[PDB]
Amino acid sequence: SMNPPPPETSNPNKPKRQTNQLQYLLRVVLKTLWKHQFAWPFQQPVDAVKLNLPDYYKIIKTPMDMGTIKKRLENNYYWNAQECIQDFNTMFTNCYIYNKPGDDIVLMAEALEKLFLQKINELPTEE
Ligand SMILES: Cc1sc2c(c1C)[C@@H](c1ccc(Cl)cc1)N[C@@H](CC(=O)NC[C@]13C[C@H]4C[C@H](C[C@H](C4)C1)C3)c1nnc(C)n1-2
Repeated sequence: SMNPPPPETSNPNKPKRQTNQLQYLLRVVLKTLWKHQFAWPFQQPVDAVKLNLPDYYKIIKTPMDMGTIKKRLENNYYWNAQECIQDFNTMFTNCYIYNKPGDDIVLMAEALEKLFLQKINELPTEE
């Protein structure tokens, strides 16, 4: 069995900038979800080899995890907040697509997604 390479977190060809919205996404949103008791399955790519999930990367074609998001934010990989918000929504969506309702990992994603929603509701206006 083999894992795919992870999503890129560095690419000099990609336009990027610092925004106050991206600063919020690191200092408030990522920091809140990372420290949560349910963060740990989401803090690095799914290891489909060690978890014995040989179908995972047949069903999940756009993988994403908060380890990737954290490096993207710390490396200033994004152009705008919408790109980073899309990564969070991909991560949650992938968990719901692969798993079934009421599975423990779905309850964990739901608890993280509720905090995510509460924090991005107060995303600051761009300066
Ligand atoms: C490190 C990761 S990543 C990750 C899991 C783990 C352990 C993780 C997980 C699981 C439980 C907790 Cl508390 C927590 C997490 N889940 C995986 C998906 C997965 O293994 N599915 C297989 C089954 C796991 C269980 C339940 C069903 C019946 C049995 C036993 C097999 C399905 C997964 N998906 N998305 C992500 C992200 N994960």
